[PDB]
Amino acid sequence: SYDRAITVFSPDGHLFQVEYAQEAVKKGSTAVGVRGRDIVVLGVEKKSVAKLQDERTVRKICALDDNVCMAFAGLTADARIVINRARVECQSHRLTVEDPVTVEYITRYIASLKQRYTQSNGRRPFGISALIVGFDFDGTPRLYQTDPSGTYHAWKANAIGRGAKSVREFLEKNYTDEAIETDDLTIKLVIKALLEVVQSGGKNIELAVMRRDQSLKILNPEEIEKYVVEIEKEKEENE
Amino acid sequence: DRKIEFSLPDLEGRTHIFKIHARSMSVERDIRFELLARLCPNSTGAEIRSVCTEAGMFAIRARRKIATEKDFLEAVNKVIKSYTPRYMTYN
Amino acid sequence: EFPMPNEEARARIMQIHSRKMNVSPDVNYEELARCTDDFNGAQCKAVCVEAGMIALRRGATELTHEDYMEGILEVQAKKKANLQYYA
Amino acid sequence: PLLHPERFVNLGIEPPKGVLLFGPPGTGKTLCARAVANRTDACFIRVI
Amino acid sequence: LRPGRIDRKIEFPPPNEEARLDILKIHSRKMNLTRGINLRKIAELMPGASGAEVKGVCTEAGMYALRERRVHVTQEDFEMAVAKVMQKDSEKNMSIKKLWK
Amino acid sequence: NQYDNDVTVWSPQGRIHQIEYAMEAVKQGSATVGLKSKTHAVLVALKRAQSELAAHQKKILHVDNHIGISIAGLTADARLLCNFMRQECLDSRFVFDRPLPVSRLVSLIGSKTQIPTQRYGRRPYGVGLLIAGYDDMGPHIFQTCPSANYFDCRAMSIGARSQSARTYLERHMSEFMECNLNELVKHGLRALRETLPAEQDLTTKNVSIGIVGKDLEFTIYDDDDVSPFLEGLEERP
Amino acid sequence: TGYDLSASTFSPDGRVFQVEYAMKAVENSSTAIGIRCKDGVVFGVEKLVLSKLYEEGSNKRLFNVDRHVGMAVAGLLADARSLADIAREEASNFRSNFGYNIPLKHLADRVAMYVHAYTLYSAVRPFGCSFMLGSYSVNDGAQLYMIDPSGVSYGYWGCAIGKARQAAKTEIEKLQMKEMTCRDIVKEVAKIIYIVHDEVKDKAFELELSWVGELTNGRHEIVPKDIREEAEKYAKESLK
Amino acid sequence: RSEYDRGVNTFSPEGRLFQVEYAIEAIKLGSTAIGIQTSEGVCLAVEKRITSPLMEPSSIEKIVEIDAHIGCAMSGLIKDAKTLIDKARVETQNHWFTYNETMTVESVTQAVSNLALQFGEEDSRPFGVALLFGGVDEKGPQLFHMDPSGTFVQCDARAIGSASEGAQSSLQEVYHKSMTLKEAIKSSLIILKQVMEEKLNATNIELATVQPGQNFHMFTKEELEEVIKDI
Amino acid sequence: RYDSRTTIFSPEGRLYQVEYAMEAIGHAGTCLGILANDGVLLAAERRNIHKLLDEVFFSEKIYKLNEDMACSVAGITSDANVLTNELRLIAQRYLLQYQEPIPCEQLVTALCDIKQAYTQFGGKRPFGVSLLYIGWDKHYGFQLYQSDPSGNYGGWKATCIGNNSAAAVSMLKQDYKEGEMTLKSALALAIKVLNKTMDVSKLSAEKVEIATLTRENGKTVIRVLKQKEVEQLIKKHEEEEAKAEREK
Amino acid sequence: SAGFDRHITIFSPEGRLYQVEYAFKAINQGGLTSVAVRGKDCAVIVTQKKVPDKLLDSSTVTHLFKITENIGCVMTGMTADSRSQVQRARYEAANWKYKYGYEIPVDMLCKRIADISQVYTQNAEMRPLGCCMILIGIDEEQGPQVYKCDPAGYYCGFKATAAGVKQTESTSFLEKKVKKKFDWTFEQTVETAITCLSTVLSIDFKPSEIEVGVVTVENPKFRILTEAEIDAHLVALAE
Amino acid sequence: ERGYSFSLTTFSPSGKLVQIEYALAAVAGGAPSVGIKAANGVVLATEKKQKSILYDERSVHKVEPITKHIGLVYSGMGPDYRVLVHRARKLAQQYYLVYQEPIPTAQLVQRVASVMQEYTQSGGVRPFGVSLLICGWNEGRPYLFQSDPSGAYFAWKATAMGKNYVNGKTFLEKRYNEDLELEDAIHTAILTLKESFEGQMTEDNIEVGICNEAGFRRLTPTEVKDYLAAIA
Ligand SMILES: Nc1ncnc2c1ncn2[C@@H]1O[C@H](COP(=O)(O)OP(=O)(O)OP(=O)(O)O)[C@@H](O)[C@H]1O
Ligand SMILES: [Mg+2]
Repeated sequence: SYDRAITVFSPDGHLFQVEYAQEAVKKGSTAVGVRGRDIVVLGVEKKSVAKLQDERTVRKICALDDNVCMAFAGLTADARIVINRARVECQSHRLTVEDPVTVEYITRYIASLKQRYTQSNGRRPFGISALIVGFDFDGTPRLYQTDPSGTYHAWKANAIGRGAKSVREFLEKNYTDEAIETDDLTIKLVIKALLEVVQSGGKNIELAVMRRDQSLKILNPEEIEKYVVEIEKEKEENE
Repeated sequence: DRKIEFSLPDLEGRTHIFKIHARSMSVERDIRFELLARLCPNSTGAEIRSVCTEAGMFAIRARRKIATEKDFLEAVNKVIKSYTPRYMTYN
Repeated sequence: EFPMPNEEARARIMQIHSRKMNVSPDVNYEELARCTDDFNGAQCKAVCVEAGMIALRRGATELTHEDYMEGILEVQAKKKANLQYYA
Repeated sequence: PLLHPERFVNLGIEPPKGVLLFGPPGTGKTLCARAVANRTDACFIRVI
Repeated sequence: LRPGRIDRKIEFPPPNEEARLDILKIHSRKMNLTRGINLRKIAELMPGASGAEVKGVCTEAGMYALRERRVHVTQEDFEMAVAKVMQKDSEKNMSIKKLWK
Repeated sequence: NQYDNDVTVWSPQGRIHQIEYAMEAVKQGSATVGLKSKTHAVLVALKRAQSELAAHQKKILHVDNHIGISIAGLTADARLLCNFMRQECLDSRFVFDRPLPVSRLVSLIGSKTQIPTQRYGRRPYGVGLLIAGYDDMGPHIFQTCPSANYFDCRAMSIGARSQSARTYLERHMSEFMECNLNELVKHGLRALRETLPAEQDLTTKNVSIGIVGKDLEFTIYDDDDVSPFLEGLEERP
Repeated sequence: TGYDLSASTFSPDGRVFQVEYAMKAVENSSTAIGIRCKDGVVFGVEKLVLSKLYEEGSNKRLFNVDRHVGMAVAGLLADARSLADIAREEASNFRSNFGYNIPLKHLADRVAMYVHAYTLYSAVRPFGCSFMLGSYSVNDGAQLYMIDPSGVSYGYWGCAIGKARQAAKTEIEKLQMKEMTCRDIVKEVAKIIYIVHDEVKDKAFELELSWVGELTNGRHEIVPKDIREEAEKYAKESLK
Repeated sequence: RSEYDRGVNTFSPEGRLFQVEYAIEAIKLGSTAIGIQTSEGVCLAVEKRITSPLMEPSSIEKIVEIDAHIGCAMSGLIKDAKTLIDKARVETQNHWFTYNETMTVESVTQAVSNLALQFGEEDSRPFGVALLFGGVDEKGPQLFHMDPSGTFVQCDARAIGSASEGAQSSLQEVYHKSMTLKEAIKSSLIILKQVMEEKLNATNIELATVQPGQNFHMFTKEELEEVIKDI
Repeated sequence: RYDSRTTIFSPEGRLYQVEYAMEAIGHAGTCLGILANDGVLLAAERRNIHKLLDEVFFSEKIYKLNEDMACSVAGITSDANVLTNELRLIAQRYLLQYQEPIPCEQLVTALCDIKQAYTQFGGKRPFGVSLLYIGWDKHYGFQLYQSDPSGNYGGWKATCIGNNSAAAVSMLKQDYKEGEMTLKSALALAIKVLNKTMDVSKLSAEKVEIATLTRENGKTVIRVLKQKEVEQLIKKHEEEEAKAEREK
Repeated sequence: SAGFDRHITIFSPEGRLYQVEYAFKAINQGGLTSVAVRGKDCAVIVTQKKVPDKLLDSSTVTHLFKITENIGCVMTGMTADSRSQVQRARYEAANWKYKYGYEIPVDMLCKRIADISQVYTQNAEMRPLGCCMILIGIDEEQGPQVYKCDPAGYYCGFKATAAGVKQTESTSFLEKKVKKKFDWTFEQTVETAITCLSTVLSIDFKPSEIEVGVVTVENPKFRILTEAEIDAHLVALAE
Repeated sequence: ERGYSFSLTTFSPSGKLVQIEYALAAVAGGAPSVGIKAANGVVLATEKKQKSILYDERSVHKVEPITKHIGLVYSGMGPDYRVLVHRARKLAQQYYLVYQEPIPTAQLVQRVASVMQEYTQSGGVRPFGVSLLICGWNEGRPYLFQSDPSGAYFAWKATAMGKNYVNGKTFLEKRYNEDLELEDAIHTAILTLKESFEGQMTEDNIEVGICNEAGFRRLTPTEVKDYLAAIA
């Protein structure tokens, strides 16, 4: 009886509506992000769109600024709003402070907006979790995850959405300094992270690759094919 | 005439119940029963006995004759917690 | 009609059921009656009895008003604690 | 009251004749009743 | 409905045109059909009907002959029975119908 | 029953149960005694410490040079009311250049507290205030219950276990008027000590004293400052 | 049940139950009477002293709305004090915008409309106090209006509000208020207040008087003690 | 109770607000935070409660820099804690701007409690987080604890969090007024290891001290290993 | 239950009011659109075909928004009118600010943002209208855009909304040749689909509206087919069906 | 069916507003009855003046409220709501006079009153005023006019009308009376109103309990008959 | 689904805005009203029956004008019809002020329906328990629309609303021809009301108004009398 209002505390001090908003994130396609020394990658599974529909409008990885990008989970309707407000915020921050927006700052503002939307009745929580990464630290790669609650955290590597637990365990098992020593190895690591929960062929794995002082580079199907071929070569070498 | 309420035990009461139900148990000497009591926030004495029984069962599963504090931690998990993103908001 | 005792009725009932007990002259039965809204005669008798037992628990030879208030609390199974936000 | 009726008759206290042990299940009311029956030294009647 | 209790779920969809013709020929077997009876056209005149409605059509076609005190039924009797049995009830208020564009 | 959820609902008996419940919230606080002589208005409060090595909570607040209160109830409401009275006293000092009379401030508190007891949107101010001060009409001891009804009292006591203090003040009502500062403070301390259980005693760490006098502004005595008043008290029988 | 939870819901038989409940709140309070002289209006309320620690005049129910208007509230004292503040505001606004003392009929109508406005909304509750307004001026004589939580207000030759309303009314009818002056009628008011007092259910009370008439040059003020005491003596002369 | 605990505007028959107490229950779900106030300074020790090795240990904030002379220890909801901590920082900057002086720990704690008081006072819900404000001022090193109701009080050695009760009891047994900073740190770390589910090391706690003269110091990894060596 | 208001989240994390609004869309009349190489079209079914109902607008289901955009409508009539009025307002506002026609997707995004705001803020029910969009723009050309009551849009080549949507969409996916459809073939396919999408036989012209979008000399003329050409398409489909059964 | 009667803005399954009907039933709570009759050149209203107490000031118990010099009213129902409605009516008349010059016609006057009642009954913010308003006034080119207009916001013109507890019986009596065409003279109009109220009430009608107000073409001013004229009308009625 | 039949801002599990159908049911329980569009004009006819002869029939008119060429007839709640006609007049005058041309009937109907929809989107505001039937003569062609509390508007050639509207609709499509004129339309309205009318149709009991090119005007009781005598 304590889960029908956002501003009502349960006897054990639980805001159950916020947790129910969290539950919507787990119903979205997985997004995997891992940062390297000179690379930040955003793995995303595709839902194998209908044969008679265009994928161009089902974009899940979007860039807030010229050098910060985010991948979300949960409902697309809330995610689009969050991304639009984040873009407006980074542009406004550039206007007031000529320095480019920081990935930490944009993460903090996204978390603040989510928190403001889970602070009163008559405002449904944003049921999306965002994986914000970027080289905005001017020489330092950063990765961030915003829970729909309004809390953000810095992760060396993290996963959100359906099957996030398995990918998180995988990454905890093999995210090492040696694994991310080069960009190609980091991209391969993203590929192995996404393969286990997304079993399928090509076009089901979308990777966003951003290099230092560069722009977002959504890998074409040919590139993910060559990387998955490389992974198959590695596993056949292992056997 | 007198209506006595048997509310859920507090931390001292939960520790006392843990000591009561582990007196016959073959436990180690370094078990922090206060920690176990704190890990069961709202749990009855029956749940404490179930935790002790499950700790003994865990230490029986592996061929060990002494139930370590790790077995009690696993039993607390299995009894209270079994029946992370939600806990991410609290810190 | 037998109605729920009012303030005067409750005070009179507590006076009746405390006649056999050694009670301080300082007990304000009018204050007790105010503190026991929606109490029937049986609940007022239980208030007196529980006040007597609370006095006996402390080893007090005579009852006090605070003993009666504590008995009022114990009749409805309520427990009073020092709340951390009530100062 | 059964063991030491003198502590109540001197002060004119009529002890309660009934208890309602209420609480969440498993909190130990039946255990307390069994403990009472273990040292009651009087006639204990459990009603089925 | 779980398997082991209900192993097979057999669905009975409304009869199609050929199924409706089969039901018509089954329930008009004892009826004295005239020479100009084309039961297939009656099947076509009953889209999305049920087996009970197909039988009701035969019953009402016979009842028309009963009304006229004859023991044979014509195609007209079947066509009027198709209309009498398959008469549906609509919204009757264009206000409610126009809530949804 | 079902008339117990809002302040804007009336019980069939003609009572507002939310207001009665707010009036109970005063009893959740510690006992506070306030009494006035001909020339002084002293209030004594008992302080509860949440932990042994935690400072005893502030119970007597400062409002102006001639207004002092003792809070017994919700801390949030107590601090809100204290802030409101401090602002009102500051406004009176700024506009009229004279100390705000205690009666007018207490009437303002009654008017402000009445609104939550009549319209939905906020709970009643669940704090009882023992306002003490000096003005042209002499010392004043006001008690402002959360029902927005305030009482001008010679010697009032509110909070938990305050009936014993009220009884003591009732017994020694006559002597209060013709008493000096020391005797008034001793009477207040005795009334407070009547509230304590047998085991507890009036120590310097849980007693706060606030005095407003003829030529003495409001002064809150805590800790060692209480000792001059505390020594000389007759031991409880 | 069901239709009495809010002040904006009509009962199936068509009665705002919250207003009746607020009335029952007024009936639970002590008796307050006001008698109109041939040449003024006299107020007398039975103010119980709940605890002896009070200050012989604390939380008085006699309020001065204006120089000539007095109010003799009975009921929820916080609501009564708020209504006195509203009446004072209305009188001050009338004086500022029109330049002359507000007529008692107009002031009673406006304060009643303010009261009635609180029985119209679900977000607010009806006032739990009933009060009577009295004033005197040679231009329009003596007037006495009683306003209850409903907001209804007509003039009264003599009215009572509180617990012993009925007994005070039975006794006040046997008084010829049409011709008596405000001197002996004060003694009469004290005597009626003393008649309407349980004295075995109510421990004690402090009688307080008030009046406005020709002898108080058209102004309303506390009845002087040097004649309030004699009114009390006449009340004691009556056995009850 | 179910009809009286659905809002901060409703009073229970006992007079209790059965929504502030739930906020106090919320702070019990956070990791234990321990602060000790000694003459030499104020120390703050907390439990990290790491959930994944991939998360950056510095990402989650339990002890923060309210100001150069005040540090705050967190326990409870992250969002409410962040809001309250930002309010504390803004208010300390405002006091420095207006009065050209560092605010007392009393005054900054009062400022935070002012925001914590507006839980439905018509300009929501109580801030389900307890803050341990520790620092030095003109009165010396001071430690203050704030609860969701906004009730704040000076504490010699307050422990908040999941293990508040046991850590507080052992703190009562182990604390004396003549304690120095080093023994304060050692005793706080011992108590933390007593009430911590996982074995104590340098990655599952963060230690912070504020001493007069020096500024807010948060112990680094090497310093943490140094202090946990003897304990 | 967890459907008292739109702001309520189910324990599984589902906006039950939003799902209710989408499931309610099937009550609306059948609307479909086919994207061809040379243009894009919309097809609608008139549920109300009473002889006492006069047809004055001829565009009850298909609305013109901009000189190069048009939209079909399926859902609540009042919400439909509100959304189309807002669509025209946004279109003219963008035209005033930028002095160029809207790139289709921006206007759809604006509507979807408005709808999402309606399903997010309390005290407002979700817009129970799902509407198809057609248009041409300089960046990607002809596009067919779908909108749901939740504000989730998506690019599509051929869809159907309203009664019996699933069957129409399935047969679209079955017999749509990507990149090999002309406007005439698209019209024939739309008529074939609408024939058995609705239970009414013979596909009466008065019960069906079709509007087509074309790019002629950089003008982007929006044409609503009159009864003559619709009847010609009906007879063409009838003769095609007769030819198909000749094999039987 | 019975669950829809708690909010005024909620429609019954049969399509009814039960709160409005309950407000209509609240009119009878006063226990009074008022009847209005329109003559050829006059409009007469009479109503009960119940004073069940010797200490009431009978001058202040009058239910006849003068909206303006040429517009009068009788208010039946709950007293406070009726007084609020007459204050609103006076304000409306004064505003109309200030804004348009010529005096407000009676029909327009409580048509505005009924519009206020209707906007009250549409938006659930305040309970409808449980009081029936009966208006009179001589209007040029139309002769006498009496309009009854209710909490629902329904206003109409009446040759004769009545509202109160004894409404249906009085209307039936007037139906029996206003069917026989006769000279509707001042004397005859007052007499027929008094007969209506007396017969429906079955009361000898002592002059102290009836209060009458009439506007005439000859004297287009609302005038309240005092004791002498009322007694003269009663004695002329009896003989 | 009785739990979703209360609020106006919630969707039923089936997806029905229940209060709108409830307001429509309130509309259909109103007084009968029929309007027919002829080749040369439009006729609006409603029955106006009082409970007694005690009511002035001419004081309240069910048929009211919006502009010189726009009429209004309703079936449902009169008090809501008054605010609706006031809003329609204001919208028409606003359009006239902006464009200096009498407002088109289609535009007037669309704006009035938008006003009707405005009350069907928030809790605490009740939908208009009245459906309007709007006449008009625009660009040399007759117009007839119906606006519902749902906010939907259509272009009825001829329809009957209110009580026994099914009978009136069944009479229509029988005696209605697309090539009639104003007098035949008036007669058709007279008979359409007749079978939905209880009792004698007096000159005071039925109110009609034509809406031809000369503009909308409410027929005086004399014209209704002679038309009825011709019909009778
Ligand atoms: N306070 C306690 N101390 C020790 N053991 C306890 C306590 N409470 C419960 N237990 C244990 O829990 C077991 C089950 O509890 P018990 O049978 O007394 O339940 P109960 O409170 O009577 O509940 P129920 O409502 O099911 O009757 C006991 O046998 C005992 O071992
Ligand atoms: Mg048991």
